[PDB]
Amino acid sequence: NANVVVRLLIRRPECFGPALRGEGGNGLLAAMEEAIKIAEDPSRDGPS
Amino acid sequence: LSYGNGSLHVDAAFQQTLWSVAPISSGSEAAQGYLIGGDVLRLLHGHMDECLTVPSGEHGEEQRRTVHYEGGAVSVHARSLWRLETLRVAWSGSHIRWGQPFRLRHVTTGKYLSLMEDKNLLLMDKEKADVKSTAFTFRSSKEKLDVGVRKEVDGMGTSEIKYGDSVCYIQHVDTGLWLTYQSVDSIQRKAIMHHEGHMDDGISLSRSQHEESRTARVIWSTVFLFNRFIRGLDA
Repeated sequence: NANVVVRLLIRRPECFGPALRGEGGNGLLAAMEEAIKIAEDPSRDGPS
Repeated sequence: LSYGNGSLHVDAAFQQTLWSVAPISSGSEAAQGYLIGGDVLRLLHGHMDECLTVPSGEHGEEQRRTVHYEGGAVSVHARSLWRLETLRVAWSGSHIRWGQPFRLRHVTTGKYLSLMEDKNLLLMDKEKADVKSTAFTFRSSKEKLDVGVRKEVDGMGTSEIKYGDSVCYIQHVDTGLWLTYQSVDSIQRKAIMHHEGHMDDGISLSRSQHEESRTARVIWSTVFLFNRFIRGLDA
């Protein structure tokens, strides 16, 4: 199962997310600091 | 194929690219002793076997750009090597036939043989080597009548030019002129492009060894890089 799942995920790279798409990817660490900033800001975190 | 980068690049990525395979040649079907596309050869001339070459390594590229007939150890040197290139990508390794246009490339200098408007043979570069200027053709006889245009076979084809035995005449595709010696004078006799041509303009074809062809290509690719290095250091 793991070998099939990894192959499908790498076949469709968009499943990883904007940080790990590959082009213009800030990276996992940068995405997590961006998430911290979003969680700190009220407007981005909530529907407002 | 990575489109996003400013310069197109090939790399192994998760996104897929469609690749088409074009058959260049088949090794088994190749006939021994017959000219095929992409061969490094020497244009032997006269019964003394003077080879068509460029001036020796006197460091002047504008001086190297000239073409002349010369005899001696140049027939054993790597300065008299020409690679025949057909004007078609698919089946580029097929047997060459009488009347098929091709391009002659000087292996050492990386320049293509061509004809200027003033009826002179001068070597110029890939960027400005047009088909009309750089098109040449082997003709069996000095006969004015031509074969026109014929359908191209999608295969190795039939053998029509044989190394050594066959006698060929270089004729420019568009101008219809014939390559010949200037006859005015080691010998350093000039080669000039003439529509009548002399009564002795036969050319013999001698194939070059793989080791020598590889060495000539290495020489060209090394002198290019070292010239870039020298220019950078000078700047």
